[PDB]
Amino acid sequence: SLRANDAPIVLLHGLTGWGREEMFGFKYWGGVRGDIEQWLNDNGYRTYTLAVGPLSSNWDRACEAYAQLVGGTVDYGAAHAAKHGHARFGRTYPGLLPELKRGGRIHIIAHSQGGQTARMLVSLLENGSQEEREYAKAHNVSLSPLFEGGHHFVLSVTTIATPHDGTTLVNMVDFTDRFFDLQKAVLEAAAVASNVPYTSQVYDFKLDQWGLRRQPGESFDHYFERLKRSPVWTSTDTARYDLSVSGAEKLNQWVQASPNTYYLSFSTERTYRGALTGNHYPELGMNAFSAVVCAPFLGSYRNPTLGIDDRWLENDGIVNTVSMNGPKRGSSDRIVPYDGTLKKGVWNDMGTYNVDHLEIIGVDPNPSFDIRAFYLRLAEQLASLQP
Ligand SMILES: [Ca+2]
Ligand SMILES: [Cl-]
Ligand SMILES: [Zn+2]
Repeated sequence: SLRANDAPIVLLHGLTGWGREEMFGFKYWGGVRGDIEQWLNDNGYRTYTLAVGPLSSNWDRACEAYAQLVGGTVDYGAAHAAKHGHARFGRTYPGLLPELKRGGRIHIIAHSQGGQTARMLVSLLENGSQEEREYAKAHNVSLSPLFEGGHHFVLSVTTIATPHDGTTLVNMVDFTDRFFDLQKAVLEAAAVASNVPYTSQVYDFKLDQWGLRRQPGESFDHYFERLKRSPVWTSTDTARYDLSVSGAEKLNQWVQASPNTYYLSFSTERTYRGALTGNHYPELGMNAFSAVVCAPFLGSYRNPTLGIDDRWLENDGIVNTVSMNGPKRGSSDRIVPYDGTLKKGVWNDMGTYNVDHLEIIGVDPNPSFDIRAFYLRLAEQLASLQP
């Protein structure tokens, strides 16, 4: 399809993720398969990578992504910061694309929870935040342009394996310990040990606002035990909260599709239905951690109070497949099956792929998945969008 726009692509990770200089260079986008950003750039699609708080709320992540893009100091909003008890200002970025302030735009390819973040950034650009605008006036303090509303710089958003309606994984027993074991599993995939007090940061959780950071002589094992007992895990201003079925619904209540942006969604599944009671089980090849620790539960959990039933059993090892085509719980967004033409202001359901949560980004191997072809095709589709 003929390129219809020149907007660069911006990669955005989920509940795990780090920058290109982190993890000794092991890329979140590509993992053991390679470097996706490089593949796209070498193929004529200008691409950049964002790095935000993996365990932080989508709100914090959107403010971080905003500053990373246009440049400046992260501003979480005076009202938000006062309400949750963390700093109003985060770190300062030089800005990857300052031209966004003069008419330039971008496409966002987001994986996992990154899809919630991408949607929220678009929502905030378009409408800002009334609570933040009022608070600033009443307290005589400045207001980030992000909260003013009337802004727009994202032409398209593609989400991959995103828990738009949340994931039932959060309702599991010891989800807390198992979620951090997931972090440890990802560290191992990147050939990083969790019982070594690395002097270099290696994996920065970007918890500047919470005043948290791995200490000199501290291992990730020990650090994660501290994080489990910290606000980035125990408060409502967290990825943990937004990841739940409850939290994702509350998010869907205000984060709606903008009529000025094209949304594409890719779903993932890596399970088979058994013959006992119709539960789903991990297929051979699923990354070990999910197959053992997460798939079993996702494929069998049911909660009457939350409306969790049989449509939710199919999963990709981390997220329920039904939750990926677009937001539905508490959402008025419209989702339409890809018919050959991408439409604005709605979710274009691009289908379901037989790849798990980590294989889709190359963190776990899957020889049968032509990851390079997948991303080049996604880049071409975004490049085909009429501005
Ligand atoms: Ca695999
Ligand atoms: Cl600390
Ligand atoms: Zn926050």
